[PDB]
Order: sequence, then structure tokens, then C-alpha cells
Amino acid sequence: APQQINDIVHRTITPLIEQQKIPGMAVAVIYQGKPYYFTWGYADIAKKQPVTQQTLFELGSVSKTFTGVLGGDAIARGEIKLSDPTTKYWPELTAKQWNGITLLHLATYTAGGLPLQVPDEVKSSSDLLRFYQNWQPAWAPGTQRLYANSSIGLFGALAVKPSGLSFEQAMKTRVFQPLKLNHTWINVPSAEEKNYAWGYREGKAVHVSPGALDAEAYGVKSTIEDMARWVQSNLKPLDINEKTLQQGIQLAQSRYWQTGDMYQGLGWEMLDWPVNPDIIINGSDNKIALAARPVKPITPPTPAVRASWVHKTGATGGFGSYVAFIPEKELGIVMLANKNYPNPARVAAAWQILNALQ
Repeated sequence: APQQINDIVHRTITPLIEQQKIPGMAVAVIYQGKPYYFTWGYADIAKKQPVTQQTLFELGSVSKTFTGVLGGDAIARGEIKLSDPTTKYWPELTAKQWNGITLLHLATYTAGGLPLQVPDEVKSSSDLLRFYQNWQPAWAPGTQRLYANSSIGLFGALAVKPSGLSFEQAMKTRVFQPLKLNHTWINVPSAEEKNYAWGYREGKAVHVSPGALDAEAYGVKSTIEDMARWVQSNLKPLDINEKTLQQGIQLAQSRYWQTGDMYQGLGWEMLDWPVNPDIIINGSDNKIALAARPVKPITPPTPAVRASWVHKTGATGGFGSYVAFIPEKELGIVMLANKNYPNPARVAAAWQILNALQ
């Protein structure tokens, strides 16, 4: 098998890299619960530093899966409930449109049309309150899914408030450290900058800029080894000894809403396996992924289904990442690249590889 894995990966990824002009890439395949690593190209082109298994990539919105699991862990500690009103955790949010908007709604993009980004002009805490106080919803809570950093970003910031920890402290102590993710960072330390790839965008070497709620929505950087361990932990939560973290991983894969063939978890998105690859490939194009779509609630939320395709795309200006896994098959893939290339190309490649190995 390890050479069959090698050949399916090289047959699929090597043309992808040439077609998309990807400067550097790391891939981890989880096959029967074990990781196999592959690297291509350069972490820093100007310096000709190749990608290795310790290169840090920006995860972009794959960070939402960490936020979802951290929120699930808070649920399992009894610190929050997803049915709780947002205003329970932010009493200054007095404006009337927030009546009935819950943590569930924020976590799952169903608050009623919160926008894709927090505006750049939002810098201070008072800016952020004014932004949400003045937001006018386009839909009633719990009726339309509209993917939004301003939604799940706020979920993450509020979910950690009963703990008394900052979002970064909560994430480090409750998720990163129990799972031994020792090269995963919301802020890369000075000592670790040496491993931090440059992102590349139309001839420019770039790193993600600070923004409001960035840690919660798109701010994690990680290595291909830590992301393989993240997939392992999400594939087999019963191997995790911290009970509320085990339960939080499970809660993040519960099915809270359905739209089309897709189910919204906490951060993670899920479809039944085997999946029609046209559905996930086309559905990752921004024409669908960024569109408003009607949702139906699932009641009670379906406990994490083993025969699922569980996945998340992520981008920053200079990076493109993708994670997919199938709990029933103990099978998954991470793809990290320092160019933001179109999602359907990532999904089709990842599906080609896991399909071959099922």
C-alpha cells in the first residue's frame, strides 16, 4: 500500500501544482489511521527554502474547525449552550434585531445575513460593538445560511467568555496542548518565524494582515504534521482522553442544519459518504459556497455520523488549504499550499485521492 499511496498522490498532486502554479505544497494522507507525508516546491521562493514537514502554512478558514471544536468543548464543560442568546454573553448588544439570535446561529452562519467579513475599518472593541449594533439582518434567525467570518468569529469570541480565558489561551490549553499540536499557532513566535512559509499572490510575498476576530475565523498557522494529527483526532475522537475535548470533537461533527446535500456542523461541514464528487466540487466554488441558502433545522442534531465526508476549505491572500476525512474508513487528507488557488481544484484532487484508497 505505501507505494500505491505514493503513486495515487503523485499522479494527482503533481499535475495540480503545475496547472495552478503552486509554489510550495505539503500533503498528508491518513490511511488506516496512519499518516503519509509528501512535500513539493518552496516555502520561500526568493531564498529557495523547500517545503518540509515542519513548514508552517496559514490555514485560513480551516481555523474555523478549531473554533468549532473549542466551542464544543465549552458546551461539554457546561459553560455554554448553543441555544443561549448572544446577549447572554454580550449584554452591551442591546439592539432589537439580536433578540432570538443564539450562539448556534453565530456558529453555523444562520443568524440572518451577517456579512462575509468584518469591515476593515473595525479596529477597536467599541468599533466592533457599533458594527454589530448597527447590522440589519436580511433574514429571520435560523432560516438562511450565509457563510460569514463575522458570524463564527463572534461565536468563538463569546464561547470562551465563561472560561475567563482569552480565545488564544483557551485554544492553546484546551485544544492545542492536549492534542500535542506543538507547532500550531495563532500568533507565530519570534523563534518560529524561520519555518513560516511566505504566501504568494500575483507576484507578491504576503502574510495574513491583522483583523478583528481573525484568531477565531482564519488566523491559525500549522505544519503538515500537526494537521495530520488534527485529522487523526477528528477521525477517532474516542482515542482522546480529555473527556470534554472528546465530546467537543463529536459535537463539532453533529448535524445542526441541512441545506441541499450538505450538513452544517461547528466549523466542519459534512455530507453522507459515499459522496457525489460533483456536489462537493461544484459546491466549493464561491458561486455556491458564498451564496445564501435556505436551511432546515435538524432536531435533535444528528450525532456525528461515521459514514460522512467531513471537510473544510480555507484561504488567506497567499495560502490555500483543504482538509477532508471519512471517519468510517479511517481515511483523510490535508493539503496545504502557499497560493490561494480555486477550491474546486483542491476538492477534486482530494476526492480523487481518497476515492482511489477506499
